[PDB]
Amino acid sequence: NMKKTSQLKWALGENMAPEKVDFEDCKDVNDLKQYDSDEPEPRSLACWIQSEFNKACELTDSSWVELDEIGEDVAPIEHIASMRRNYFTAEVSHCRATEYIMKGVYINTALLNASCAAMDDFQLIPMISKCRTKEGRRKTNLYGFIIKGRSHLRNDTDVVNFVSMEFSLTDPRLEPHKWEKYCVLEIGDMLLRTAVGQVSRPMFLYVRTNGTSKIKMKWGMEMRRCLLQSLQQIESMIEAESSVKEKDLTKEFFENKSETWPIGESPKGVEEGSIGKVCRTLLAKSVFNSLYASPQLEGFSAESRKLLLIVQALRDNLEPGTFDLEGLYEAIEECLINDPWVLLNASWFNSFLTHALR
Amino acid sequence: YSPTSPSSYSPTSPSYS
Amino acid sequence: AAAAAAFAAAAAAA
Amino acid sequence: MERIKELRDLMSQSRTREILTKTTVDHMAIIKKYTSGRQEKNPALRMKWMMAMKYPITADKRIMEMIPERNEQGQTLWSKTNDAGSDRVMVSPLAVTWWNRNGPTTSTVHYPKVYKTYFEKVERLKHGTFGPVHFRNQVKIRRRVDINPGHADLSAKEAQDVIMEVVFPNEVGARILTSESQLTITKEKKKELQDCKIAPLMVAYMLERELVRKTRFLPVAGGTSSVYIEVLHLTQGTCWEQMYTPGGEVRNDDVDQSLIIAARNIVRRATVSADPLASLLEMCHSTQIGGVRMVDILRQNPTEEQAVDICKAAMGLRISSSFSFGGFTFKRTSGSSVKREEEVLTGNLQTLKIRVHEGYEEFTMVGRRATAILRKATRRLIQLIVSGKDEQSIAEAIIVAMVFSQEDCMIKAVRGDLNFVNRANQRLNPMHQLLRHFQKDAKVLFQNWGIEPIDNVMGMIGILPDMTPSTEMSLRGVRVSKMGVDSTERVVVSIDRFLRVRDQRGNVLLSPEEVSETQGTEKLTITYSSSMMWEINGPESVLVNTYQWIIRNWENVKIQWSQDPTMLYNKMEFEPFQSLVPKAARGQYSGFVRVLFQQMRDVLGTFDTVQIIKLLPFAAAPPEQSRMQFSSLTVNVRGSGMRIVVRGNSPVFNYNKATKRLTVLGKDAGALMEDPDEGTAGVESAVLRGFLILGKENKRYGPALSINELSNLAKGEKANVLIGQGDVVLVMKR
Amino acid sequence: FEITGTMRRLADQSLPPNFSSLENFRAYVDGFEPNGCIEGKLSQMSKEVNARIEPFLRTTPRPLRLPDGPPCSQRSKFLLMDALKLSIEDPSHEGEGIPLYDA
Amino acid sequence: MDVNPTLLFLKVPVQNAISTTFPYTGDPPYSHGTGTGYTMDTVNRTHKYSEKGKWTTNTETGAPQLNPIDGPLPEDNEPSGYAQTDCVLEAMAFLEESHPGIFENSCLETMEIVQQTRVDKLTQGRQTYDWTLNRNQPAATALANTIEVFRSNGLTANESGRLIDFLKDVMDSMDKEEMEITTHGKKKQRLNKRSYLIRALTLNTMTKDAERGKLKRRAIATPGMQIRGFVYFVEALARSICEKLEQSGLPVGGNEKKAKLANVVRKMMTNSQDTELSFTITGDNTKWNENQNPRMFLAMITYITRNQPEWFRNVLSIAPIMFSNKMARLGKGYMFESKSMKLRTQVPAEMLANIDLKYFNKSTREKIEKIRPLLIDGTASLSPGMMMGMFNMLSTVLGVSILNLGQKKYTKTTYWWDGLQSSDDFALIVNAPNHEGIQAGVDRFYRTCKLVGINMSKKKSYINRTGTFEFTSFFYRYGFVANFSMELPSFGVSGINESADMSVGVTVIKNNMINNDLGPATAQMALQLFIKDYRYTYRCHRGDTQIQTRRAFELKKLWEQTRSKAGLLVSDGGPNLYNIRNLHIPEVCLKWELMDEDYQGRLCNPMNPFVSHKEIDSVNNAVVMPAHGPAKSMEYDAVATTHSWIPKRNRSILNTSQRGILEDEQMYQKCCNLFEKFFPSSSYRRPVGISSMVEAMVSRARIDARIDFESGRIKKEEFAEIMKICSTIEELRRQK
RNA sequence: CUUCUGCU
RNA sequence: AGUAGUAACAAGAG
Ligand SMILES: *O[C@H]1[C@@H](OC)[C@H](n2cnc3c(=O)[nH]c(N)nc32)O[C@@H]1COP(=O)(O)OP(=O)(O)OP(=O)(O)OC[C@H]1O[C@@H]([n+]2cn(C)c3c(=O)[nH]c(N)nc32)[C@H](O)[C@@H]1O
Repeated sequence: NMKKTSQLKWALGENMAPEKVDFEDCKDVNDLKQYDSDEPEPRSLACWIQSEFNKACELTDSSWVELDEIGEDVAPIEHIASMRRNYFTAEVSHCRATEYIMKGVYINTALLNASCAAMDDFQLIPMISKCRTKEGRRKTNLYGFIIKGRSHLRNDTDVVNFVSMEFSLTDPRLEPHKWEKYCVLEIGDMLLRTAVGQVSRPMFLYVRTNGTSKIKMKWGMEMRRCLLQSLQQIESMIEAESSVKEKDLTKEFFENKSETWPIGESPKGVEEGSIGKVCRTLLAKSVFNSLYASPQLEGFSAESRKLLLIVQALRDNLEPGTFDLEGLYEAIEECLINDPWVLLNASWFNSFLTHALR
Repeated sequence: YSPTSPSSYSPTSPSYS
Repeated sequence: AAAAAAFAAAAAAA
Repeated sequence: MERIKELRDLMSQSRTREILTKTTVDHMAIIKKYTSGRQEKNPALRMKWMMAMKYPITADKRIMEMIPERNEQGQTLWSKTNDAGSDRVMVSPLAVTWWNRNGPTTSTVHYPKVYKTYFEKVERLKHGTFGPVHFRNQVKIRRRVDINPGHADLSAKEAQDVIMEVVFPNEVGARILTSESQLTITKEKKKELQDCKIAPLMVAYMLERELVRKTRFLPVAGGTSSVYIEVLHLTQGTCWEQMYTPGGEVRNDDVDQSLIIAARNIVRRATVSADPLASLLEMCHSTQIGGVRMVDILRQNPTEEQAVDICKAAMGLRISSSFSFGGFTFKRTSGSSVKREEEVLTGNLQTLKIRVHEGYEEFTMVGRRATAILRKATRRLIQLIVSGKDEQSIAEAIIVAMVFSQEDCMIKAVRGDLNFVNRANQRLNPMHQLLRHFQKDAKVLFQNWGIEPIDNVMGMIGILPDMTPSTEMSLRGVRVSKMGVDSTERVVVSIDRFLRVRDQRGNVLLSPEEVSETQGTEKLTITYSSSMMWEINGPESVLVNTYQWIIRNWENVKIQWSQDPTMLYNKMEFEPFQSLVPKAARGQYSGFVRVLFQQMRDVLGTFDTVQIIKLLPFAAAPPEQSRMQFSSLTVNVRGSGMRIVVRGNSPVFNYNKATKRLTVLGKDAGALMEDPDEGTAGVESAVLRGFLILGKENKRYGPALSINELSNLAKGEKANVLIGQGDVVLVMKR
Repeated sequence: FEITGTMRRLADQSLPPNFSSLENFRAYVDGFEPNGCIEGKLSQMSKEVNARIEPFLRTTPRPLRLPDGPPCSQRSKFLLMDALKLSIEDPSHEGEGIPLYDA
Repeated sequence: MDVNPTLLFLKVPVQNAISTTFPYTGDPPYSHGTGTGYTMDTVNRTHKYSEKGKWTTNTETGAPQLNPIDGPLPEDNEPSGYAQTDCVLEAMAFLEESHPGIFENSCLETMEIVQQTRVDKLTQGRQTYDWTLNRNQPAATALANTIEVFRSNGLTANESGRLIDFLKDVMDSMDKEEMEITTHGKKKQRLNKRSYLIRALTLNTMTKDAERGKLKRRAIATPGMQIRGFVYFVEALARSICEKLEQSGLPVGGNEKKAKLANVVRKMMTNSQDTELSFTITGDNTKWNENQNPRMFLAMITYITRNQPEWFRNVLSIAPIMFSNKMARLGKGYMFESKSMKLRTQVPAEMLANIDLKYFNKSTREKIEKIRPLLIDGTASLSPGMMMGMFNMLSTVLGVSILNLGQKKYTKTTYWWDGLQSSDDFALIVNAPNHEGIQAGVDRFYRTCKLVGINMSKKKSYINRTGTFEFTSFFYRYGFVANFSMELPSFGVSGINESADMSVGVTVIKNNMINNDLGPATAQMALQLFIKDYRYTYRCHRGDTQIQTRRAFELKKLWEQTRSKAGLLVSDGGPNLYNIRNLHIPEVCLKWELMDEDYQGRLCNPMNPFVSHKEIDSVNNAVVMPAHGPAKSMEYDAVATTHSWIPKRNRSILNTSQRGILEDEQMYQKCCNLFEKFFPSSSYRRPVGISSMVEAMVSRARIDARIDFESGRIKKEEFAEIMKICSTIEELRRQK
């Protein structure tokens, strides 16, 4: 538990809620007004989100998902499923997005347990994640600390505030709008090694006062579902071709890399990645949906799905016709307000429209 | 099998020497 | 001379 | 005894006394669920949140005397606090773990007997056999399948009667067991449930599970029996099939039904072959039903069926020449008939397409409680002599005979709410629906059938609509015999090359034409072990696999079609598809497609890969020249005529140009490789027999024309024709 | 099962505007027979209420208009790409598993 | 190298990859605060969409009412509720002609239902507005409270146990001059006839929490106990009718629904002429509930019940009559704050009719100003439209009638149409010789819908060539596509109990493999992830693990004591033995052959205190709410084990005025649980009888005591004591 | 103050 | 402050 000092009592928003009294007791107050209900402040897109997504689809050595062993395989189908699963696990365990999944799940699990247990006390929660290096040695990494506040969470939408401190090697002034809510302090001269010999890049601690809800914590600790949404889709893409060729196409798609899908764009034009890159990209998309989930994402997803279906019908020479196209565009555009993930998704949709009609 | 893709001191997982 | 009826899928009348 | 003491104590309290006195037993069902706790609208979060608190579980107050308040580590196992709204105390999961660790143990020999439904699964999985896994283009159709087979000789009521009698013998009520099966099951369960302390509610629930039949709509591809549906997830996949043979014994009815479905599919496929007898022998020797070769099953299972008997004759076994209808075994003693679909209107205004049989025929019906001699003509009962043991049996036999007659007077007798399509909108068998409806209520049918005078004959007594026998009047062509009617016997027969079974005197007993055309589903999975592993599959699978084979072998099929199309057409890979094309239109479609391919070859260029892939299966049958022009080709699929459009894409057969992929009935069939020789260059040349599609209309050569009207053109002239989905195009007659 | 009293007044009030009694409306419905009311009303209805089908061509859909306000900022509960992890190559100390010890 | 997952659609067809477009891995958008704003907005929108109707004032409730029926025809594509009665009646008549005897047979069945339906059936469902407390209560509690109130007021006809008698009692109560209710200090309150009527026709309103695919939140409504009685019969009739309609895909569910839709669409595509161009229209109807007027349902009920007995017509038509006079309760109210004084406060919705407008913002001020005329005793009159209408089946029937009207024999033109309709969603297939014919057919269908008030949402609808469409989130691409993202929320720990969770998790994996196209490798990984989540949620990690948890000691001791570790249940730290082979086998039976006899006996001990059994209707059954649709009952196979415990109940009512209700519940349980000790079949089958419980229990005790004595199960002294106690109980009941 | 509660 | 977004939370009832 952390001592309830003035700095923590301010950063954790203690006593900030106005005292609740019956209307007959304050009906005459001059400034008494209904709660503010204005629209969210609009914001434009930035390259940092796209850069972060690119990073999330990268390959690493630290494996983040060690799965408990299932019962022994007996049926030949079980042996084939195990052989495939191997490729899926090897491809998805080294993905950075899996690192985000493991760290996010641990943080939300720790926050929920501490919230239900120490309702009235500030708690220090280390952000510890476990991985396995290339040589197989098990390594334990610390990303920083979280100070959890008062957690009298009655409703499923109540908010618990917490101060998060994250070690980093990044100049906040270099890109300031990305860190508008953070207070970054230089805390050390880390002797990172590189190859020349050693670099003394300074450590930047991003101290920010964040907040999470009970429902948000519950959905956060279930972020492992992302591993299913991507892999199931990938399997559906594998099993379809296997049905067509009547042969197991796992080795052909992963090792031989005979088949490739359009997964990105560059100055030269659309870039095509193998099944591994597709799986990593779909996983990263699902992970970011979980991390940046919001009502705007739900609205834009539904409306853009309608537009995607219309464009698909057009591509299939189905002579699609609309009754009010501007109405649909307005519905899609009303959902692009503040969330960086939704703005990035809209930019991706614009790129897809550009590439799908030419 | 090695998950592989054609695409120092990583700010995420660096060395300390 | 009780005998069976092979396959059958019917119920009783009223 | 303490229950009376508790009741006295409750009576002592004023509020409890008032509640007990005012609330009737009838009112109990309402106050029993009178709670304040509202059903959780998000149980996952509430469970994840409550596991963190100290005491999330609720345990009976008795626990306080059965578990120490704290373990050896000092952790509190329970609390004196009382759960809100009950006497149950609030306890931690440590209490559950402690009980499982060093709580009071008891004998558990009763659990496998009470949970027989769950343990039988493990018992049959332990003895199950796994075959090779075959990757295929699985086509899973949604239909009702058995989840819990229950007891075949007990209905819902019978099951409950036994349940109640076994679990609550005192609370049974006025109900009484009235069947040998009910008595045997009750005796066995009572013997098995001796000194069972398990909660009676769980015993009743488990018995209900084991006895009451339960069905659910599932997407199945293999057998629909419960032994197969439970392992459906493991056996049938989206792109693979796992050969599995569940342990234990299999229901004889399931084997009989599966054998019937397999034999019908085999005969339907072998009928379109060049050597039907050789094809049938090979298929029968390669097919397996639930892991048992069909060759050795036909020698032990009679399953009298117009297809089973044929297969047996081919195998050399003696046949029965009998078919089961409405629980009666019919044996055709004399006469012959030919099937034909006819459209009729019932008494409830519904319209049906029934398979009417033409020709005079004479049958012997043998039933568990009746025996009759019947003589019928085309939609008319000539005579019927029943020898039922009981009046109820007489009524049942007469109703079956009237329905089998198909007389118009009976179709018009249909009244009330009768549906010929289930909730899933699938088309039911009209004869079975009529039989079920008339067995439920036969008063209207008897009233409207008709009455005729009786010729006084010794031993023959008439029967009237009110079921009372009469000597002067009787139902039209109906007599009752009190002396009995004679008897089952298997007669050796000879089968020719074309599956036409004949007796020792040469009279033709069975032919492939009388085999039922319904494409059903097998209770027990049927496995085929030939190169064409989908030879005896259902319609959708046959179509998808046929086009998939065409696409996979396209690099060779194109060469063969361009060089030696006559031999390619006779490829065996198209025979199963021909089984789905209507018999009447088979030759017309073959001749039409063969001419279309020849004209496409004559006209240089104009090669169309999609058109060849689409129309190739229709060229297999022998040609039959005609002047007819077909806008679409019909293929039978589970009683529905699917139309394949000659020009353009249709839901049945579609080619996506964007992805260059073929889909048949919504199932992907493969991608078409980019062919430099294609060069469509606008002109089609493969839509009309003897006519070339020039392209877009120009409003100069003519306003519009019909497909048949286009026959007026002599030669060389160009005109606009309305062909396809409202797409008028310019055409030239050679 | 008779409708009377307050129920009857409520029923009499919950009817189309040209009706004033439940029994009158029930009698009208019992004797009702179609006589082309739909065709007449469709003819009478204005011609501007229509579901005109505007074709969707390759040049019809434009790109989505994104907001023009200030640049968006990080809102994740934790750093994603800028995070630095301090780690122990192999946990071999006493108390391994407890987060405070490892931290 | 900017990666972009959307570009994947350049190769894979959108439908085949539709799962990718579902963000269901994130938390659903919940609603914060009160639903008063959404309810007032819904009322204002409902009255605005019918603003050209006739305004009247009810002679009973005294509240203004709006009658948009037979109003002006729509002069613009703006949503309009002016449905025409003649057009609705004509559509119903054509529906009857196309399916002769549908109404007669449906009425015959519905009638029988009415005769055989008991009062207990109202206990099914949840969150009913208990007019005796002005709060939402469980259906059973609201029903009991209403019954007790009626008995105290002289309405004693509901004792027959038939639902029709309770409806009759409701009618008599409506005619009652004054009503007496009890409150708790167990005070008594008197309600005048007008006030009773208003609180009897009142509908409570809340916000639809956890709804996906929508940005703006919405408000849902729950009716009272009086309305539910007639609504059940109306829905039963509509269901009986819909079962006979090919285009109505509402009554069916699950694979049965998909099968029906696939068959229907297939046949529709088939019978279509080869020379006729075909198109498919996909889209919802805008403001469906706000425009479905209850008077139209009354007209349809009257037409359907033609020639039926007058009592049947009255009982069926009572529901639309009450719904036409329905009043919506505004809700929790509003919340105000003072920043300068730094204090919060809440204004109940009942005060909005008299509160000053300076406290609200411009939007809420306008909403209050627009709803003030309709505000009566804290409830707003809501005669027009159907706020969260329970007439889903009736509305589906109306839509199907409009769909059926598109046959070539009714259009009398080259074009024709058919399709599918469920609630407010539909998929229309139009066949015409040419594009001009298709356009004419679409316009005619749209105009006919407007005629009936139904109005296609041009904003969220599109038309393409026949073959691909979307219906109720089911994407048809020459065949329904197996979407898996919709079932993702169903994965993970269900949260029922330590034993039901495992069986439900494996059952969910198995069902998804069977239905939603879950690959075997994905199924394996899913199973692994589920076991890991299960272990981390119930703190049931493996005994040999070094993980530290408050439950680690007991599990460690159990693991050391057991000889056969593989036999331990996963809930007891045992290893996981599941795989694709045995996802259908309950874990108790799966490990039975490996369990140690001592542990096996302890775990399955029937005298254990954790296991509790309610009515059989709630045995091995759980309520699961998927991503879309209402709650569904899932049946799972599980053995009665000490792990099948019950979680703690909410105690927030323990420090409120209504705490007495919970106490009463306890008393009732204390009596019902005792009855089970006298009549063992009380749970398996509903007991029947008019005698008081005490009389039945004492009689049964006397009979059992005699039978036990004669058989010798009890001694002479025990029998003498039993009867002595029985006589004392009889005397206690008489003494009072 | 202390008591009571995190869906009521 | 912060969460968050048409209205809440930033404890509540005694
Ligand atoms: O469940 C199916 C079938 O299994 C595939 C099952 N079944 C038949 N026989 C057995 C059996 O011996 N043992 C078991 N366990 N199951 C058996 O019965 C059901 C039949 O379903 P379905 O395929 O729909 O019936 P189908 O075969 O198509 O025709 P059905 O209506 O039952 O008629 C049976 C034979 O009677 C012939 N038939 C009818 N009529 C009116 C006449 C007639 O007037 N004259 C003549 N000569 N024949 C008639 C039918 O054509 C059919 O051959």
